Amino acid sequence: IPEYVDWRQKGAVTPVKNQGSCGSCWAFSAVVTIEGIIKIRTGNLNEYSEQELLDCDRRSYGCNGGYPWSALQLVAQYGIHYRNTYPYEGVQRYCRSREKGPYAAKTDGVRQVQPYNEGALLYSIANQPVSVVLEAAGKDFQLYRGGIFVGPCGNKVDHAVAAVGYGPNYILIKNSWGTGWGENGYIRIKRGTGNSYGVCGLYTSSFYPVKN
Ligand SMILES: *[C@@H](C(=O)O)[C@H](O)C(=O)N[C@@H](CC(C)C)C(=O)NCCC(C)C
Repeated sequence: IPEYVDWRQKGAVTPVKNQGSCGSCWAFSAVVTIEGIIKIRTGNLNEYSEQELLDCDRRSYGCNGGYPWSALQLVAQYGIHYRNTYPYEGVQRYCRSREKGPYAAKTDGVRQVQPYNEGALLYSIANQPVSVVLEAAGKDFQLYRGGIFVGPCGNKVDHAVAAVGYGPNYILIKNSWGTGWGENGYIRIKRGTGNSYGVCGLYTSSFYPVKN
């Protein structure tokens, strides 16, 4: 795999979003990976619906958190609408998939990256954007304004984000706290520090859609 991977350069990443005060990061994270894999496999870059996963993923808890795995599993089971057809409201509402017409995209499953393994994460990212979790509760992370982020931060993962690239000393993360945070909405987190958890537990739980 290359030394640098940036899915934004390859046209596989939609504008950065802001999840607002709703703990829908899991769905935002899941949606980045879906948009990515559809671009890679179809050539088309579309925005897909976070709101639809928020409303319809019944393993998750809407605005009270949830699981990027289960959201990815839903899109492999049912599919996902375009964001335009099922726009984000920042509140969980009743599930409207059926009422919005045929799904706009569908994947063929969900694979987990072997956890606590930097290489395996990097091999996934080299193939497509990946959903990852990390510890975001620290002020250093909340107050991040640029540069390769090295912490301080523990490994108590509580936030779902999407890894859309990497380089020799970092993994490139797309956050869902709007453009006004980090590096135009992104963070570069240090890698290759020998911590099996990864900086901010970045190697805790990583998933990605499968599309044939
Ligand atoms: C994340 C956010 O920053 O909006 C949101 O709070 C969330 O879904 N967090 C989850 C992280 C795991 C996927 C690692 C989470 O805590 N999920 C568990 C669901 C309940 C909160 C128990």
